[PDB]
Amino acid sequence: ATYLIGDVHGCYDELIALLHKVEFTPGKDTLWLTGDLVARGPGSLDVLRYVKSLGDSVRLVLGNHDLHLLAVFAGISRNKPKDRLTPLLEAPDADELLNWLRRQPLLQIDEEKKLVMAHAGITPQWDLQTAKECARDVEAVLSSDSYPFFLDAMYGDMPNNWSPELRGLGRLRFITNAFTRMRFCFPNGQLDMYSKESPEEAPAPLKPWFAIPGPVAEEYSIAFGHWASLEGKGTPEGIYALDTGCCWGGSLTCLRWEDKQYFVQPS
Amino acid sequence: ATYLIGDVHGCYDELIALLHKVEFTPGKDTLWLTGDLVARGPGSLDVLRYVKSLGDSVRLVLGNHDLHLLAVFAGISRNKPKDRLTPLLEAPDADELLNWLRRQPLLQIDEEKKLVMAHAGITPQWDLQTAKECARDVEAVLSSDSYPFFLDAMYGDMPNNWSPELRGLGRLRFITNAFTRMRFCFPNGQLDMYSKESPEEAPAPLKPWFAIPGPVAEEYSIAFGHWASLEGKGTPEGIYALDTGCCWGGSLTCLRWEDKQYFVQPS
Ligand SMILES: [Mn+2]
Ligand SMILES: [Mn+2]
Ligand SMILES: [Mn+2]
Ligand SMILES: [Mn+2]
Repeated sequence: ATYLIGDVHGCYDELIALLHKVEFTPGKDTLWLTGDLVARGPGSLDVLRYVKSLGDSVRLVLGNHDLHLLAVFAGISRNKPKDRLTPLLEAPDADELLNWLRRQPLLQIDEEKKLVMAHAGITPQWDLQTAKECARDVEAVLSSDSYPFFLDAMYGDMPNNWSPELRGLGRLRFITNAFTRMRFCFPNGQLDMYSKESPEEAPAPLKPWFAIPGPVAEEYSIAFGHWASLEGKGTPEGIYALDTGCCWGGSLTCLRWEDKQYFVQPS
Repeated sequence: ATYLIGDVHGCYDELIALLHKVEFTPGKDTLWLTGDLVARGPGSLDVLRYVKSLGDSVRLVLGNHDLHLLAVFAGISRNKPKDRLTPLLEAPDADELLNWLRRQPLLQIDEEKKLVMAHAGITPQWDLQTAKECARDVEAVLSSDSYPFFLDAMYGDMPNNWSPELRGLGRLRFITNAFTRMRFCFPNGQLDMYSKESPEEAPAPLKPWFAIPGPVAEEYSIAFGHWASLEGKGTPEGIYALDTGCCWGGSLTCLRWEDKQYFVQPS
């Protein structure tokens, strides 16, 4: 009755296959999506269409490729035709779908399941309180008339440490990086924005973020998925890596929460 | 014989393998290298040591990563763990190596072979004479005691039109970007610093620099290799894309000039 899927990437067929396999019913059931919905992969259009028709029985979280799509939709970036976003960008429907997308959250918290989902996870460097305020802030900009201006501003790499003093372009850059593109941390809670590899191929000082004990990880389960490289692997208890790289010829993974049962759809 | 090899990203093994395969002999042969000796692969240190030892038998042009390396060495830019430069930087002969690196050219001309090498190529906006001057001008800076000020200055993505009017900070950045970061242009030889994907799967007006008729290409053969996603293919007669992305899953490519024969070393 509660399912958390992981990076769909325009894999509409696979999504609906999994959803049918568990007999998902919008009435009784609820879907958490890790949210790299629209990438490398054919039916990005159908995914967005479907997901949006779920309404309240979907709890989405925005990811790097979702943000990128919005960037191209608003002319901040160029479409890379190999993303296969064109069908969706092309039409009748685009404004409807994309205005909806931008209004979607970056954080999802369920107090009773003691569960937290973000796309990349939660930096050791911040507590839930901070994570909550940072999600609200970026969400506010994304939901605004001036969203194209954020998207453009969001693009940097070079505040690496959270540091409550932080403000302006630096502050939002960091938060966007923490939520939507985080994998490796330096031994302290820093951010590496360049290596995308299985934990034990990573160069010298880089540990995976979840391997650095943090305040949220000691009261809450974390679910996430954008780190395809690690294949939902050597994560400690309470940490669920749902991105098993469906679009890369890997697989789409569903987890039934209440009984912690895994279901798997190949490509 | 004359050999020309593309980006040797710290892939020493492959380089020696490929050089044995042609029985490269520093006595009677000469090696042209494309730049980016030092990026992602495991053995930048050995790559640097070897090529330096070739003296006049080697014929180098600096790439973006060699400059970045320089920048890290001078404490101008932060070191990226992914680059794997530590063994090089920590080496007892680090100073000798890098101080030699600074000294290397950005442009190589041979009149008898009618051949011209630069890391990314030659702007359609440059005639040979200008390309010569700009190369000389940056080399003099790199060569000098005050080179870390330059390395700090190269940073912008733009002035992106050449103009003899250009002076100071703006002049050095353009020419640096033209030699070492160029890929796409506008119908009038203007530099795009943002699309790093292949010509076939790209945005509109932007045509690969070499697609646009220029004074040098009309009179000279051009060898380069920065454009890795170019995958070596789709070039006009007279232009030679040697970067096949060795540190990636790609391969190291060697061209003998007398012969226009290719020898390829997988990674
Ligand atoms: Mn992602
Ligand atoms: Mn993804
Ligand atoms: Mn390179
Ligand atoms: Mn390069």
